[PDB]
Amino acid sequence: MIVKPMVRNNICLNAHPQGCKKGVEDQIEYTKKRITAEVKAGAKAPKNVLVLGCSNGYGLASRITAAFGYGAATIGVSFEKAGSETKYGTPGWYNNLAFDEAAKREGLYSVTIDGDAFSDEIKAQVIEEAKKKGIKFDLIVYSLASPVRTDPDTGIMHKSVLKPFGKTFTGKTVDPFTGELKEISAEPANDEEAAATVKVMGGEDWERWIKQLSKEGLLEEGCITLAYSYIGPEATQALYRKGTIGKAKEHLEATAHRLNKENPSIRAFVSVNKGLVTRASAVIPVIPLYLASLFKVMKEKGNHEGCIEQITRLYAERLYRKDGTIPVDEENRIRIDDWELEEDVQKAVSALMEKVTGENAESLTDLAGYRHDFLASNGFDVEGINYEAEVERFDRILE
Ligand SMILES: NC(=O)c1ccc[n+]([C@@H]2O[C@H](COP(=O)([O-])OP(=O)(O)OC[C@H]3O[C@@H](n4cnc5c(N)ncnc54)[C@H](O)[C@@H]3O)[C@@H](O)[C@H]2O)c1
Repeated sequence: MIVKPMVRNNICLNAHPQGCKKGVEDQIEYTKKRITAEVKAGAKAPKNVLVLGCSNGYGLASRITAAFGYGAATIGVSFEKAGSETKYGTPGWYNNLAFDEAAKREGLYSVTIDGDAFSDEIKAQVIEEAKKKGIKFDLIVYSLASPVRTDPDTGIMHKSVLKPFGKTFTGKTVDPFTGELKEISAEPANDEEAAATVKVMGGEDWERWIKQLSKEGLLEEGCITLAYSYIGPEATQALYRKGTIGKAKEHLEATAHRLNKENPSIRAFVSVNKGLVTRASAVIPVIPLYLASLFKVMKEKGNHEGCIEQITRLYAERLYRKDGTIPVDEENRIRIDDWELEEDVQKAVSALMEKVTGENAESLTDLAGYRHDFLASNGFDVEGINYEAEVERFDRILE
C-alpha cells in the first residue's frame, strides 16, 4: 500500500512507519555529533531519567539526547494507539519502537510504559519498574501536551481551550499547503473553561508525579525535574500571557516553586522553549503565520533550531554544564527561547507579517519549511525515504 499524507481539516490522520523510524535515527545522529566529549565531560551526566511524554516533539528529543548523548538509562511514558497489520498507529507508536531498537543495539536500558500518564495505574507501572531495576531517578522530564485529562481523584474528564479573556482575539491564519491567507478568531472563555484548562495544561499532575516518586524513595540527591512551557511573541500575548493558555502556564511555574519549597533535595524548573509546529497550531490565530514568518527569518539568520537542536543545547548549556550551575532568568525559569525572542529577530518577523497577503504567502514566508515540520511529525516528507514504495504491515518497523 502506498502510504501518503491524508491531511483533513489541517490535521494528519495516517503515519509513515519507516519515515518515523528515519526521523528518530536522524535525531540520533545529530545528538552524537553535537554532544561530544569536549561537552559531555567536566560536568555531570544523567544516569537514570524518566521522560513523561516520550513519544514525540520535545519529549522525544529529551529522551534521545539523554540516551545517545549522555549514555543514560531511560524510562518513557506516552499514550499511543498501536498498529495492526492493516491499521496505521499514531506516529508516536512508531517513534517508540524506533527508540527501543536503536537503544538495544547500543546496549542501553530502555522501557516505554504505554498508557495514560494522568492515571494512577501508570504511575504504579513505573514505580514498580524503577524498583525492579533498582537505581532511582536523577532527571524527570514532564513533557505532556494533551487536550484532555481524566482526574484521578474526582473522575471528571476535563477538556481544554485555547481562548482569551474579556475580548475576542482575532487575526490572520495561513493554511500551509494551499497558502490561503484567512481570518480565524478565538472567542472569550468563560469560567468553566478557564479552570478546566488549568486542570489539564497546568502543573497539577506534574506535582503528583514528583510527590509519589519521592515517598517511594525513587529520586537521587539534587534531582533535576523540568516541565516545558512557551511564552511567545508580543502578538499572541492575548492567548499566552493574559489568555486561557496563559493562566494554565502561570499555574505550571507556580508549581515549580511549590516543589522546591516542599522538598529542598530536588531542583524543579519550567523550561521555556522555542515555538514549533504542533497539532494545536492550525486552529489557533496568528500562530501559523507567525511560525511561517519566523522560520524564514531564523533560517536567514542561522539560528533556527528544531526539536533535537533545541534540547541538545538545553542539556549541554543549561543542565549538565562544566560550571555546574543552571542559568535561569528573573522568575527562575530555564530560557531556551532566548534566540527566538531576541529583538532583531522579533522586529524582523513583525515586519514580515504586516506585508504578507493573499498571494505572496508562499513567496515571502517559509510555508515549505512549515509543511516539512508538520509532515515530518507523522513520518512524511523525510529525506532519504522513497514514498512511492509499498508498505508491508503497520505493526512493525524494519531495517
Ligand atoms: N510547540 C509549542 O508551542 C511549545 C513550545 C515550547 C514548549 N511546549 C510545551 O512542551 C510540552 C510538550 O510538547 P511536545 O512538543 O512534546 O508536544 P507533542 O504533541 O509533540 O507530544 C506530547 C507528548 O504527550 C504524549 N501523550 C499525549 N497525552 C498523553 C497522556 N494523556 N498520557 C501519556 N502520554 C500522552 C504524547 O505521546 C507525546 O509524547 C507541552 O506541555 C507544551 O506546552 C510547547
